[PDB]
Amino acid sequence: AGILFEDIFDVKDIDPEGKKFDRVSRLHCESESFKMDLILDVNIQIYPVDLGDKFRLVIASTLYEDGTLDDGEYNPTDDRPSRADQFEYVMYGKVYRIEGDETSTEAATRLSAYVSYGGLLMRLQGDANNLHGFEVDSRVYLLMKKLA
Amino acid sequence: YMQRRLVKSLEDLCSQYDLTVRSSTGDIIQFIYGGDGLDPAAMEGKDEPLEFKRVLDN
Amino acid sequence: QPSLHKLSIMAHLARVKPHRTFRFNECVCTPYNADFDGDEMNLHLPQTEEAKAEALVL
Amino acid sequence: KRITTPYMTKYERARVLGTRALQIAMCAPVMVELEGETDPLLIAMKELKARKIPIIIRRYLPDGSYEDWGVDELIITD
Amino acid sequence: QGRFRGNLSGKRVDFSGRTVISPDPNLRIDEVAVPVHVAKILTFPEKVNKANINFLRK
Amino acid sequence: TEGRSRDGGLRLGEMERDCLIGYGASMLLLERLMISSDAFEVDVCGQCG
Amino acid sequence: KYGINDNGTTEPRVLYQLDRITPTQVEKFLETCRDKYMRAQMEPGSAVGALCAQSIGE
Ligand SMILES: [Mg+2]
Repeated sequence: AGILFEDIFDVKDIDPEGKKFDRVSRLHCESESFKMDLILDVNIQIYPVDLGDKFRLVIASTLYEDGTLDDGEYNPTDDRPSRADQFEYVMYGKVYRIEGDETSTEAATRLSAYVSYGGLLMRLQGDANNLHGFEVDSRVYLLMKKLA
Repeated sequence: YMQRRLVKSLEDLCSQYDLTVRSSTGDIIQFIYGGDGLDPAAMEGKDEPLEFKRVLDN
Repeated sequence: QPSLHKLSIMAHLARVKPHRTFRFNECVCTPYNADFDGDEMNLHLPQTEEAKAEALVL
Repeated sequence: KRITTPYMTKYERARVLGTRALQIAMCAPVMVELEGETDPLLIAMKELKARKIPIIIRRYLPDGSYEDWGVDELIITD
Repeated sequence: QGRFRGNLSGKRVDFSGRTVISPDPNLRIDEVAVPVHVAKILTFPEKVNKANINFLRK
Repeated sequence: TEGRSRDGGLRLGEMERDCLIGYGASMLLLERLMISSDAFEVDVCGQCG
Repeated sequence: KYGINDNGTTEPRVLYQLDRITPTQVEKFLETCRDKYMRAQMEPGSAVGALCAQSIGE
């Protein structure tokens, strides 16, 4: 298990500043088991997200559950059991800015992790104990599945 | 016409190897070119030779 | 032809092509202030190896 | 000692490549092993990159004193 | 049209051309496409030496 | 000569000379405004001038 | 603000990513600043009066 982070999220607001784009919507989520909030861009043409939906988000450093960290190039054509088979929406981007919050003047532990999926951003913000294993310039697979 | 006058007045000036700017006869105009001795064609910042924050992020 | 700043004259590496117009890349339209509306641009071929080298470097 | 700048300026680079390409356009001996390059300016630039041009730059300070710099001991750059 | 303003300040040169320009992005930014009917007239005197005798024979 | 109908050739004006001064191309400016316009060898006496 | 000891032993090691600067980056930073400052000086011989005239008349 090379999972960095795995939690259940709930959508609080679909489009905060109006529908700026046709295919991409700027989700604003929040979790249950931790006090995480989640800004996310998803492709709503291939995968529609409604207002009160509730999905399980996973961020893993690899797609193979035996722990094989070898990734020279992704092959879409090859078929083998992977981690993506349990999920409905898999992106892939790079962490590029770990940044501490400035809203508190002393004794705070909220960290932000900006992950950019080819331009589709994601702010994963929460307590610093959850985000262990995030580094700058590490390449993560986001995985995502709506729940009933 | 303004540019022709400025060219005929300024064209003799050259930057010597001891970093002074002397006229045609050899009187000193400036002891160092512009105070610092730096080229305006190589300014990465707002009229300053570097912008340190961008270089450190690089 | 109306040569305002010093980038109204630069040196390109020529390549020969069949049709009857000087054809340069459009990213170089900002130095010449060219506009492709029947504008003409002069050509100068230097005749000496020192002139080639000074044109190519400077 | 020599007090001037150790970088080859762009004017020194232009004229050293000019005079060297002019000498290679006449029948001077080429110091590097050329590989079918014909235009003598390319041969002069290949001599400059490999530091073999037999030119000494004499830089004149405006009072009259001068300084001799070999081309092989300047710090060339882009 | 006297000697000074007509002939000393700026004098006419040969080995030159003048054509209408038209865009072409497929070239690099340091290339210009000279037509064939100009490049047959404009010439460069290349001295014969050891490196290019077989090129100049052709 | 002057125009196109005389097969005349272009003009290094008073402004392109300035632009060639601005690059510091000394030998190119020499070649343009002397060698490819009108070259001529005189012999000047050094004593009487 | 985050309570990070400088010994390098605090347990959420992501906290060392916040304002991370290493001695290798300090060496490369200072060499890059010195190289840009040395290449940014006015090279001697530059016709700097003509550059003044054109950069004002343009
Ligand atoms: Mg026009």
